[PDB]
Amino acid sequence: VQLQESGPGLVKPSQSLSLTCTVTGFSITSDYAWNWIRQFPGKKLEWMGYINFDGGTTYNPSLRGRISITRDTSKNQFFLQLRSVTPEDTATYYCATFYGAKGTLDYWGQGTSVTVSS
Amino acid sequence: VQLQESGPGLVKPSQSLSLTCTVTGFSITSDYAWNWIRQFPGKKLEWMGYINFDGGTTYNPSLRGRISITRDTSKNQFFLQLRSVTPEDTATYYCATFYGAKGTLDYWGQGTSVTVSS
Amino acid sequence: QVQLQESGGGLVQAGGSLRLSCTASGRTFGSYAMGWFRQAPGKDREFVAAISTTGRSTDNAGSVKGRFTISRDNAKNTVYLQMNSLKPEDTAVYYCAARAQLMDRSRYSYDYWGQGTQVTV
Amino acid sequence: EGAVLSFHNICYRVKEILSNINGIMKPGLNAILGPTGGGKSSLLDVLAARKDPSGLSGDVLINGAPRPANFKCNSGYVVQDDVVMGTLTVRENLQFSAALRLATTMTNHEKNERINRVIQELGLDKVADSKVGTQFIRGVSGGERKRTSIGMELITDPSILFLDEPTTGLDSSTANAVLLLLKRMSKQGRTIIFSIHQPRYSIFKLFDSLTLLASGRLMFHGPAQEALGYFESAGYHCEAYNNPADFFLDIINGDSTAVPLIEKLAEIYVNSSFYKETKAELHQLYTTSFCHQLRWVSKRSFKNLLGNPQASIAQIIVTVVLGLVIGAIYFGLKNDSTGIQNRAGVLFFLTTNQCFSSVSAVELFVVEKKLFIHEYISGYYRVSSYFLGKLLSDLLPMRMLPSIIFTCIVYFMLGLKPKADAFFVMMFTLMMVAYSASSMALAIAAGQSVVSVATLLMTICFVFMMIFSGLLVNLTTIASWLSWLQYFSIPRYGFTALQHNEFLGQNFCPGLNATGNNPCNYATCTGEEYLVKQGIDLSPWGLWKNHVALACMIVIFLTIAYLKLLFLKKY
Amino acid sequence: EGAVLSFHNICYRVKEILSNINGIMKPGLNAILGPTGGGKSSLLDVLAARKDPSGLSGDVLINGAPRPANFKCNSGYVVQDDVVMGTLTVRENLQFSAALRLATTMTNHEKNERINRVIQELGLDKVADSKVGTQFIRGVSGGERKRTSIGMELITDPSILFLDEPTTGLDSSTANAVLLLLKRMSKQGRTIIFSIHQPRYSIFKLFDSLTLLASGRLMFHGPAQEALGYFESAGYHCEAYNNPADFFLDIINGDPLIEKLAEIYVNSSFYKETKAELHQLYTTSFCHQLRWVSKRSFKNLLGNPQASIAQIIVTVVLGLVIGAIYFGLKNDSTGIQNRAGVLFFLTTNQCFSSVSAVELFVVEKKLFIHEYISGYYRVSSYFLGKLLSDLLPMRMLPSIIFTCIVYFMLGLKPKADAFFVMMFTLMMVAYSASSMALAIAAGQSVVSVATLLMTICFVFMMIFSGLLVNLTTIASWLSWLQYFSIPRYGFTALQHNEFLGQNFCPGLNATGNNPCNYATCTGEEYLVKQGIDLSPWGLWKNHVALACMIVIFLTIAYLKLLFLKKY
Amino acid sequence: DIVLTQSPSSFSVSLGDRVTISCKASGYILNRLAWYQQKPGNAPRLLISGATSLETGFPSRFSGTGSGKDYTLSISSLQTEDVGTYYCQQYWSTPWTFGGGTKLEIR
Amino acid sequence: DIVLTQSPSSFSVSLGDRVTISCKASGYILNRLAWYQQKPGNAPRLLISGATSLETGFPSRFSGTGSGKDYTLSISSLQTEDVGTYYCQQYWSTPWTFGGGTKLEIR
Ligand SMILES: *[C@@H]1O[C@H](CO)[C@@H](O[C@@H]2O[C@H](CO)[C@@H](O)[C@H](O)[C@H]2NC(C)=O)[C@H](O)[C@H]1NC(C)=O
Ligand SMILES: *[C@@H]1O[C@H](CO)[C@@H](O[C@@H]2O[C@H](CO)[C@@H](O)[C@H](O)[C@H]2NC(C)=O)[C@H](O)[C@H]1NC(C)=O
Repeated sequence: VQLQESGPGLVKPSQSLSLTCTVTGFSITSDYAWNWIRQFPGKKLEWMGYINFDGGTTYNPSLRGRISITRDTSKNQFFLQLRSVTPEDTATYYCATFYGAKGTLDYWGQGTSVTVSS
Repeated sequence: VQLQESGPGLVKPSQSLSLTCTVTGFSITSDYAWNWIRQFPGKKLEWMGYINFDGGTTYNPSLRGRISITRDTSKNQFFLQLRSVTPEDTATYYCATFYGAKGTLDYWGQGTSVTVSS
Repeated sequence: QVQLQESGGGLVQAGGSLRLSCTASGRTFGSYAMGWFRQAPGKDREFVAAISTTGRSTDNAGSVKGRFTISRDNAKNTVYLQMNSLKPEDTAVYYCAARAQLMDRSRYSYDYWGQGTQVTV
Repeated sequence: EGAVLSFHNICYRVKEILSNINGIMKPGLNAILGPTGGGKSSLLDVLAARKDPSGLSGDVLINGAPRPANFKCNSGYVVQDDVVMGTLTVRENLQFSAALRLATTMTNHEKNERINRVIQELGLDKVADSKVGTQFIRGVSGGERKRTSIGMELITDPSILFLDEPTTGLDSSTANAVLLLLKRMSKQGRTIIFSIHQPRYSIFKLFDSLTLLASGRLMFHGPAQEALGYFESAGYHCEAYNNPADFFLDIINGDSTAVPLIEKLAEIYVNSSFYKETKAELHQLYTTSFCHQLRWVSKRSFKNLLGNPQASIAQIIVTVVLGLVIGAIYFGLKNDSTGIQNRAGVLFFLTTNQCFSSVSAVELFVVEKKLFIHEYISGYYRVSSYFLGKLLSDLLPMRMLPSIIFTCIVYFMLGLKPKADAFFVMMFTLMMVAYSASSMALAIAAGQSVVSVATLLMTICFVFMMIFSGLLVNLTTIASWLSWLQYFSIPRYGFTALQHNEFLGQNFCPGLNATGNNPCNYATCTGEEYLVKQGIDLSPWGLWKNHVALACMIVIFLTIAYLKLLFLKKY
Repeated sequence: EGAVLSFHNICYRVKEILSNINGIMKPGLNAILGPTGGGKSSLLDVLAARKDPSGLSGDVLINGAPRPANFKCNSGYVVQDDVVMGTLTVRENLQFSAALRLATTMTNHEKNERINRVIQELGLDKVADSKVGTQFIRGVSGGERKRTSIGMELITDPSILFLDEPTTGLDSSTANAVLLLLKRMSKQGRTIIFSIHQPRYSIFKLFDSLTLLASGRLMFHGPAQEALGYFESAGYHCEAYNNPADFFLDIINGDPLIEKLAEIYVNSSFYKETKAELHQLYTTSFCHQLRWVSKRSFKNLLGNPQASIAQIIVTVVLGLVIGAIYFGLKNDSTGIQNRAGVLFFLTTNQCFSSVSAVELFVVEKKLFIHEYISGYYRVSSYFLGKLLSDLLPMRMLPSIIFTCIVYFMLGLKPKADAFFVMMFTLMMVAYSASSMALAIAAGQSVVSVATLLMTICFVFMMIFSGLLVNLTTIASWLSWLQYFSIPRYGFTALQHNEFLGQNFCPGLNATGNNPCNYATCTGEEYLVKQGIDLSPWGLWKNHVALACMIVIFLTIAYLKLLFLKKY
Repeated sequence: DIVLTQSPSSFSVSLGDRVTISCKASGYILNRLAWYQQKPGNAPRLLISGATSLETGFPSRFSGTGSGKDYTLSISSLQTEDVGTYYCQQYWSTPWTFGGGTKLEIR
Repeated sequence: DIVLTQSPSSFSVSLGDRVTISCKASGYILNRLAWYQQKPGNAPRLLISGATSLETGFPSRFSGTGSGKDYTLSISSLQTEDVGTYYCQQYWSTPWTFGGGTKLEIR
């Protein structure tokens, strides 16, 4: 219901990426699916992947092994781990929810920007 | 949404039965399924059969060819035709709706009583 | 196959005690129905006697009423021609032949001949 | 009036099969003897010009002048196993031979008069109108089936007549009977050359020439009775009451005793008084159209189809009872959540049953391979006319029937989509699936002799094909390095066409209208959602795309079967 | 030292097969001739006591005193087609015969010494350690395969030795060779009675007695050479250079004839003295047979590289294909369809690859009849040994290798019990289908009819599996047929093992309640929609149904073997 | 079909207490169960859908639990309008069956 | 996958008029399409779900039509808050794809 992103905003190329979305007002083991959407400069959205309520994940095939999504059920958090960071993905990363009975991305986070450079 | 039953309430045995439920506030070709439920003295309900929105019917197997349900789309009506009336079914006949997305009998008619005797 | 060799000869001058033994060198002897032939110097080949295979019938010539006796035994591969009362028309050489399976009181059908042996009366 | 088939210095490799071989075949009744390991049957195939002329290294001359190009046309060859067809009469077999072998200028009267002359020479008046037959339906004895086969090559009046072992497989009195028949036939000025296998004395006493062959070497050639006269001069006396043919085969197996054997006997004869005078004798030395063959092959094949009450009636009976069973199980398809499963299951069963009952098209081109080779090299027809006639009279009327009767039985018992085009597209799809599976059957099983290997090969191929149908796997979930295999799947095209014809415009959630929008998805309420979930296009190009894929598979497999028949080893 | 097999006034019906027949068989080398329509082979089966004794109407006496009960044990019968096994050596065949036919008191040394004596009498030293063989793997010639088969009945030292046509199917020099072998074997005091089909003169010239038979009547009986001595006295003039056996078979047909020749034989000087001659007149345990039948069957299994290796190769490549198509089963709406399809394919593939258990009891039927009536084993020991050495190690392998290949490529339920219940279910399905195969195909001679019968039966069985039809929608007068369905029990056990506790709607939790039904989000909803119980009794209910089907079908196959027409 | 057995055919309650009505199914329903309420002289009125989800127009003293074949409706601190007959209906398999009815009466 | 093509990459509208934004799909979506709205400096906000069903928290000047592969969002009598970027998303097949974005600007 209420989501906030946090993490580093200036990472070196070919190093790592680590985000954190902290859900309040809802328990992430209960009902929904929890995913990450990034938006490039020259605004063009892209869906990255989700983690289900029971623990299963599904990723975009255009992120071939670079993405891995985990969670922390004791504190209502789920994480994004994007490895081998190219200087191409200078995007703005959102965390969202997905009901499935309705099918649409209902609630969003306000969004953080990751500027990979050197 | 609003349903009323009407028809004869004193029919001869082994003759016929003919009821009429007039729907107002909704079009019977649009969204729901429309069925008949009867209640015996010594109150014990029984589901008889429905007619779908597109025109298909499904009946109770304990009414073996005696029941036939039709409709009249130009005036929002659907009819019950129960043939070979035994003196056993001295029931109270309701017309109801059925969503299917929810699954339950939401709206009911107020109900008429059919006293078959001689 | 089936080679014959006679054994005998001698001289008694009409005392009637002669007995020949034509032994057949071969594998299967009990199928051949054989005979005995004579030939003096100046005459033609003359049939004297013949036995069948596993002997049940015999054949005899014209000058022999009961004078000659032929015998055999298929276990000891030999035919015997017994003679007695040796009248002087006996001075000849005696051949044993061996036809296929049958008698044939004739010549020019008997296969597998032998060398013959001479009897002096 | 005479026909001397001379031959001189014939060596052969495929293994030196035939060594130094000389000989003269006078117009009498010639014979070739010897054990089966020797070149007894190979010399007959060399002299009859039905062995391939690569390894032949000598000159076979006919009356002087050499052997012509079309020598197999003005000749006869009675094969050892009878290739006459049982489900025909004798007179229909002779009509078929006379119609495909004689000229087109003579009409039915003279050809019938010739057939009456041939059937009145060999003594076949009592069975002139009876079926030839096997032990599957009432038929004639085996002693006149052989002379029926002999009469099929006497229509063209050959002066030289070859026979391959006319006594093997017969009983004794019948064998003596046709040997006396050939003995009577020889004295009209007709050369008769034949091999034979261990004859008796009553057969050996009527020969006119002899040719002994052991290990490809010539042991004797001359008159027949001089062989007994000659083998005594080499130091081998023949026992009395013994058969001379058994005597030669015994003295050549080494079992007989004189009172590297093959080379020694070869040149104990090469320097005899029989080799020299034979050497002196040696040293002073289409018909129809395409349409006519198509008509006659199609007519004979259709008569054999309706004359065999196994593969014509029992298929229809099992199809009718299977349709009654399938119409009884799936009676009254409703529109619940179990209405999708029943429809997909019954359409999968139809498209699997067509491909698996079309597996029995093996025995079109395997159980008559020897008849095809014999009548092709005898100069009856060409390969394309035989292929088109056999196809047009055996595959079409027995694959176009079960789809019609199967659809007409099950379509109204099941209660499928009640239109006319939905009926006829289903019938047409079942026809195309049956034709494609029989075309693949002919493309695999052509040019074979053994029946089992093609049935087992098609069985494992059709087990691999029905996984890609779209029921056991979702075709949109296979990995992209493997999903290209689904285009080699006949039941996939049939199942996709039937599913596109059936599921369009259906509602399967009772009480819920999901055409405008679907509330609460993962619902599969419509038929279009079921079709798109399987990967099927919703345009009217998906259905006919499957149909043109089936047509291209039909054309490609029939062309492969025709090229496999045309490139066969026909010798 | 002698063994006279006399027989007197033998009539027979199953059709009067054998008419008035008399004869004496001295200890020589006896022969039975005639055409195939006559009782040439029927008299040999009557005298060898391997035709059923209902129609027999005469007394066959051995040296005086009549024929005993166990006469077929102290005797020999060389069948015409060789029932020796090709995938064994000669010495192993003779070891099998000596171990199952001789006593249990003699140990390996004396039995080997007897086998060495037999193999040193018939001249088999060059092939004493080579495989007998067919044209499927390197093997010996057909001239010593016949004497290998002859040596299998000379272990028990019979004084009477029967042979059924020892020249049919052979080439000429080999036939002459074994005829000279039997001629040499006869002079040790051994009666040799045999039928023969059209002999030559080199074979006919070594007989000792003759018995002509045409249409069940006796044409001649006496010495062999007196037949040509006798047939001229009846007015049949014998031609030279003609074989006498061919002469007899030619004058039988043509040079009411049969009755006429019968009673010119009957009033001859050969019938009377034969009539005067007539008028002055188990071994082992159950465990031993079980061990030896199982050992020979396992050696034949590993000696045939067709039905042992190629099955494993096609199973491995089929498992690799199935693991490659269904790689990575996910939990979308297309996760139910893939799981149901792959489990249906496994339980259908087991029942259809277990159809090739036809050739356990059809391709060795004649060997089973011959070695049963020869007194080797009983039916239960043969059945248990053939079962235990052919069905178990070749139906217990493909389920193991198939599960071990596909279970981790597919990505099914990652437990240990979910692995082992799947392996056990595939084993039980394979065993049930092979048991039904044996129950159908037992006691047959033709192979094709049982394969086609099982094919139509398994096509009818796989409709009731639960995939093509919903089993809760069939009418109640027809739904009782689903209990005769082996793939239904296998598919139901695999589906109950796989689908429990799964979620198939991504993003939607439907365990507490299902919002907006017609959704099929859980695996329990899929199981109950198919009619499968959710208790732990559904799985093992399917397993005990499979076990009862195994026991019933194996008992039916054993009763079909035991009640066979073994004559 | 699926018969539905309501074993407490009649209760006897006073004010203020908590009563549990129990429904029992033949086969598996998987939370496809609904509860109705029929005051005398009216039509039945839907109370709980999906065996747990109480719908609007009713106070939050009603609750439904249960899984598999066992189901229960609980009225905690029943008020004076709760006199009536309560039915349970499955809507899993298409011949939909009702319970026998449980008649509550006040003391 | 299923690529989604928004051909009007930029509009030019004044007040009061009616504008239609069009989305186009590669394959068949079957009304599984959603519309978003992104004001500058914020996150995208859901506007229409299921290609026709406008959700609460928005005035009833927005409407979605279309079927198959053709889809359209219509803003009849656009007000002054309707300056923003509008995206279309399919949620039929699991690699969910967004449209290119249509930027509305006021004159
Ligand atoms: C299901 O609902 C859709 C709309 O939600 C209905 O479609 C409309 O039907 C009306 C008549 O009832 C027509 O005037 C419209 O043109 C239809 N619109 C579309 C987009 O099709 C549909 O009729 C309903 N289903 C049934 C079987 O009636
Ligand atoms: C799906 O929702 C159900 C309830 O709607 C969850 O079940 C409860 O889970 C909590 C912990 O999150 C437990 O304390 C309760 O005992 C559970 N109740 C029941 C009836 O099971 C369930 O956890 C949710 N699914 C997942 C995968 O977490």
